[PDB]
Amino acid sequence: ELTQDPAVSVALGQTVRITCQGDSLRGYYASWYQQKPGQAPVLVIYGKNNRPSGIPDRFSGSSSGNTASLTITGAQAEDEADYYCNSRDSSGNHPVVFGGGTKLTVLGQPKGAPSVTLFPPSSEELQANKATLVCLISDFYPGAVTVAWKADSSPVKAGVETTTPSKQSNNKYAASSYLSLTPEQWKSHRSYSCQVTHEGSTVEKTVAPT
Amino acid sequence: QVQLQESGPGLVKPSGTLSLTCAVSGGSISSSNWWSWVRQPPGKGLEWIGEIYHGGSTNYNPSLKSRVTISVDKSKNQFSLKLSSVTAADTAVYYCARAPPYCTSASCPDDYYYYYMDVWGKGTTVTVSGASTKGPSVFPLAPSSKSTSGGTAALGCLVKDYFPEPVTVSWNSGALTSGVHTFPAVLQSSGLYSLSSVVTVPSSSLGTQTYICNVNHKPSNTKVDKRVEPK
Repeated sequence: ELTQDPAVSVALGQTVRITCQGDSLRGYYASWYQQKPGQAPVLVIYGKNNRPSGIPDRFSGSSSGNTASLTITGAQAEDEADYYCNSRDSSGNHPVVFGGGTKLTVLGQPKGAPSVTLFPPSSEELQANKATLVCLISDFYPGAVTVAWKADSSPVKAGVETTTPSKQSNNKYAASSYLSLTPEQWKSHRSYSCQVTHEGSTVEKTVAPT
Repeated sequence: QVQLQESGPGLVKPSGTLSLTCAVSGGSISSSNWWSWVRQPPGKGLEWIGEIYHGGSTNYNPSLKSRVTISVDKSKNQFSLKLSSVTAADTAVYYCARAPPYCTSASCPDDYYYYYMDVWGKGTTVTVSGASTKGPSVFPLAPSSKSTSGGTAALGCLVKDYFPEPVTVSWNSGALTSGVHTFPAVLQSSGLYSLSSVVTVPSSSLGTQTYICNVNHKPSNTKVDKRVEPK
């Protein structure tokens, strides 16, 4: 139908070509769409090789026969995204067909240590007879992390919930971990800790009832 | 300068009918444009649903043709989508979009009327589930000395126990966007979601400026404006 590579890498400042191949491209002027996590698609190329006003000149397109291509010259960090090609089929009433998508990884971006903020349960939640510790983790790269919790200096695994990392707008990653307690557990302890392990190093934050 | 905004029900029961609206602003539906629908199942690619012209003509994806109806309303300046007999496969983000007049067939005298979608809505999340909808409990994440690091401080809002997705959060009714970070939700063991939203601010502004998080959970028609104050 309309096939493209699901995963393609390119180093910063270098050039990458993303190809789309299918019989519906013959005689057709393809269009291309960029999508970042948590956002709607954005048209980057239409009519084979035309750019909308807001799109940087390093984006360009071409096609011959059954194959179309999107080229990013000197790729920047903000080009990291999913790219979809688009055509209408030559049969029937010509329905719209999307390629399966290409995820563009841009290599050579700076690593980063996680930024960890730990909130105690709020006075309002405790008075609602619940208690949640909120450990917010941001600005780490690459996006692989593990989180452990401590009660005083003892491990606690009951009541832990932890998201998978998600890509931030600066291409770094974010995650969160919640510790559920009872109000009597929170107010009687000495402290609670969130330990965030990332690329061999660990950041631990501690809060106490006061 | 067309802008598009989706509006739909959030949750739809199995075998029920999905109903969505797209409000058109900065432009008129009574113009040469193909008002269109596209969807995106969680973690997957994009799928064209159909398009409509203001006179009434439509074209649909042949795999949805038997279940989809697209309609236009010139007086309200909006178009709409109905998807019947919904199942779990129909859980997705639904975008409305705009395509200029096009001519892609080989019988076209002109070949420069390319087909593309230049204007997109923000999307609306539809979930197909027999479970019931539940609105969120919102709690403040107050700033203090143990959330201040130098000239920077963190404060936020906890949004607990809601279903289905999504919840969107803004700050001061949109008058604060620098430093705002809404984290992706966690799917708890109970089947409910929770997320947090945090804003980093200069620590000299603590107590001298008002911070209010605006939590919206459209699937349960619930909004909560929560005042966040220092400990």
